[PDB]
Amino acid sequence: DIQMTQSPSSLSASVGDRVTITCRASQSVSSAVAWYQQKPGKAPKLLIYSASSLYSGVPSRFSGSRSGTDFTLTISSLQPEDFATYYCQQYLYYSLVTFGQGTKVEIKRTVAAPSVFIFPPSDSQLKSGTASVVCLLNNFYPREAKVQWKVDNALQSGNSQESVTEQDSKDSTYSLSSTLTLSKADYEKHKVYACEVTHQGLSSPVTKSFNR
Amino acid sequence: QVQLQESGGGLVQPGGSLRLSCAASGRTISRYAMSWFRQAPGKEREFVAVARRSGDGAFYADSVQGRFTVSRDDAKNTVYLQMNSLKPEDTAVYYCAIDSDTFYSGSYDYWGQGTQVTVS
Amino acid sequence: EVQLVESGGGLVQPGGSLRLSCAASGFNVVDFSLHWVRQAPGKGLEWVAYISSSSGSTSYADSVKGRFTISADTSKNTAYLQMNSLRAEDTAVYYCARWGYWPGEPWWKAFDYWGQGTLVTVSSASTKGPSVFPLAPSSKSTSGGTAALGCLVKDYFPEPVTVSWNSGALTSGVHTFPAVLQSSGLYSLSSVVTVPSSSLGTQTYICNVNHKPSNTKVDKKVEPK
Amino acid sequence: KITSAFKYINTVISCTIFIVGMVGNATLLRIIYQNKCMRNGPNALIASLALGDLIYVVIDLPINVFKLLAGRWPFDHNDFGVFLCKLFPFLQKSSVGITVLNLCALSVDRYRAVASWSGIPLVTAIEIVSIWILSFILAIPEAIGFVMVPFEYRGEQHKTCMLNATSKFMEFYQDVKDWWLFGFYFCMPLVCTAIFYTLMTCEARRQLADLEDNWETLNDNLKVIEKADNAAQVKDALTKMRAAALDAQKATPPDFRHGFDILVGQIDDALKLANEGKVKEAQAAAEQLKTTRNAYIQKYLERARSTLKQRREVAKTVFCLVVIFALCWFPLHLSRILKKTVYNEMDKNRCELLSFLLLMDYIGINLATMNSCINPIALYFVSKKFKNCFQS
Ligand SMILES: COC(c1ccccc1)(c1ccccc1)[C@H](Oc1nc(C)cc(C)n1)C(=O)O
Repeated sequence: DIQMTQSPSSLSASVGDRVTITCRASQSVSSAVAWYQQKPGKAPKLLIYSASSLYSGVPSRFSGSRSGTDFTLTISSLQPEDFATYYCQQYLYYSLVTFGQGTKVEIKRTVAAPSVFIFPPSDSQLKSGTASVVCLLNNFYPREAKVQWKVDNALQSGNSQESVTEQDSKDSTYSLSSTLTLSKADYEKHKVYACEVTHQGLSSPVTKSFNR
Repeated sequence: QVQLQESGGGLVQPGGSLRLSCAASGRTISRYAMSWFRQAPGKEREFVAVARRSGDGAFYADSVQGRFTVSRDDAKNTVYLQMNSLKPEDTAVYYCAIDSDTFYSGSYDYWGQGTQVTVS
Repeated sequence: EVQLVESGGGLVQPGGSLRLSCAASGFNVVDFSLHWVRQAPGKGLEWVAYISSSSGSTSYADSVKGRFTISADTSKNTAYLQMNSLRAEDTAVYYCARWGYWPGEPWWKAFDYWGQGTLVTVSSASTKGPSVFPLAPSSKSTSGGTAALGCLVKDYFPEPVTVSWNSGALTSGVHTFPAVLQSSGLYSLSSVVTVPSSSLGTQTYICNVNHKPSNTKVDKKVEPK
Repeated sequence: KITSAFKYINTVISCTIFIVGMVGNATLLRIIYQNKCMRNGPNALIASLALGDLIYVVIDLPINVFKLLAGRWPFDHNDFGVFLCKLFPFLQKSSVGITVLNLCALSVDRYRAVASWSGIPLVTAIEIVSIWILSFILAIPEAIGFVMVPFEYRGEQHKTCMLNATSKFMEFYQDVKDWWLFGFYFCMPLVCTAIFYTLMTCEARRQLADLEDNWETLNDNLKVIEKADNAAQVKDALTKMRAAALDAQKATPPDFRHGFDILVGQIDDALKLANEGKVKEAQAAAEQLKTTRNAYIQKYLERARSTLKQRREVAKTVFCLVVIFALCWFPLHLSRILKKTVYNEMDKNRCELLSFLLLMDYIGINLATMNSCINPIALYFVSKKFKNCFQS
């Protein structure tokens, strides 16, 4: 009950900008709403309470505002210490407490296309009986990208686990790798392996293939 | 089927300013992202600028950083580029395009007819 | 200042039981209530349970109702949470927060001091040594340019995984990935190095992964395909 | 042509204005500082506005009637005699400026006080003195540019004081001054006041639209819990009750706060009882709220409402004077601006239009002068508070 919705899921902003996050409730809760800041691998800390109030130990750039059922958090100057995950909570009573989904704030840069450097599986994997067709996209921004798996010039579903890293401190870019572990029985039937890639920075989809 | 006939610009002197425009009818931009790809002579269309939905920001490319600006109106489904302080290397044919997904992943099935905007 | 410390977490089999301990220091438990909030890996925060030290009232959410029991001792100044019949999805990081009583300002400050977090994982697989696989790029792919060497790791079960390229010698421009869920237990992860030069001097690529609980250090010598 | 009967009626109305306004302003400034209860900000402003008229009337009116019915200006050949023509316009302009600025200040503070919902202060005295100084500063122009000129009635070298501009600034002022007068002394007092009145009318509806809603939601939630079959309905209604109590406690200004805290605590106790599943205990706890509701909340709601009844009463008294002053000063400007742009330079309607405009202006003078003595009458008939003091 009393669900809280956070408007921007992700937000790109550079140093010295103004950022605003909006929370919306489903019931007439009073000013009993609070905000929290969390860096990865740490317990969140309090920022604002009573929907407009500074907690002792936070910079004055943080501000909050109440208007009816909607609530707004504003940072006038986005100093290099404001890149974390922000959370939004209502506490009308002890037992009934719900949280928002959270918002992630990151840097803003230019656009780089994913420079695919494909690599085939080693012979030892198929000797053991389970190879892994794996493709890589390196140094792209923004995060969104699409890869569709294709074997023997034909698309296929399953065994399509993928992971994405976090923004490196070198140039604030991402990277992704897709793995296609397969058994010897189907790998020996398969001959061609091509991974088709698409990015918003790449006009046309490019694929690179290796034979077996 | 999304026509995006882009009018504006065409020729300018060095250090000038222009304002291109592409608009869509029957396919609102209110739920889609606008992209601008410059076709250079002999090279495939290169990304220049992009505009997300309302309030989601507008990324750019290193070729037009600060030199350009892209803003759109959802009431008429129109979008503009304001190029300032142009250099002679900008002579090419610009294209407008609309993505085919709601999560901005990679969709660029549509492509622009192409309007030549030279300089110098 | 007010301090809350959580302890008593570890890996258990499905259907097992566990007990925690949130100790409070610097303040009396009978002046501030205690709550437990759970965070799944990569998910949002959710409420679990609550105990008032003075009144004794305890409350639970529908996610842990019937399998979680929360209590406290004032003389020990420590709260405890007991889980029974744990499930695989239940794995998460638990925190123990505090909240003041109604009449006056301390109620308006909500959660002001948190604990530190205790990680609970539920699994059935047994610890086993990791298996390494060379992941060199093809000769045709990126011939002369940056070549994406890789070292694929599979079939392994430590928490604090350490994977080093060139046995830790290769550090410039490396990309190591978080472990993926894989299947039938265990995890999977890989690391890739740009290394634009294709010199035979650096063609060694002795990628070493470690499994501390199993005392298994596995090195892979990739072949420059 | 207008007969000397105009001169005689002008004399009679001037005498009437004197004999009425002198007494009225005397009683008003006697009462304002006689009573220990009628001392406050608005009353200090009204007292200043009232005193601004005695020093106008008791000096301007006698010389005005004498000059109106005599040979010429009194004391034609005197060093201080020429000072009379300097003093004559200065005092009137200062009086009108004081009145307009005081009405604007009344509108400003009337809007300010309503927003801050729940004996002259320093701010009021500072504003009063600042307005008094600014009126004279702005009206000096009229006292610097009035001079006497020669004329030859019955062969004499007599003097009559007209507007014979000397310095270039004086010519610039004479070239355009009617528009500046119209804008300053008729537009801004009739624009800012309307805006501030609208702002008030809007907020007051809001600062009271909510309170009624909160009271209604408490009562209807009580009605829901009095017949709640299961604990789910009890929790659902108690959540609304708690939200309403927390919202209403903020509106309450610093006794009542302790009662609101007690109500919130009792709602929490009922909710805690309902959580365990004891429906009957929850219903009993909700029923226990009758003691708190009819002991602290009822008196708070009663006083708050009736307090806002009084706040508006003053506002109506303040805003009656703006309308009265506007209706008094409109006709003169009407005959001053229609003889400028559509003026009868050569229009054939001079047989009819010219006489009508002449009469309109020559009665607008008297109507504008009547504004220096009507304020006691309007206050007596509309304030209903100064009425008691006047009766006593
Ligand atoms: C017609 O003479 C008046 C005057 C003023 C000062 C000295 C001599 C004569 C006058 C005298 C008596 C009553 C009314 C007006 C008149 O006053 C006036 N006051 C305001 C606020 C606006 C306008 C347009 N007029 C004027 O300034 O000419």
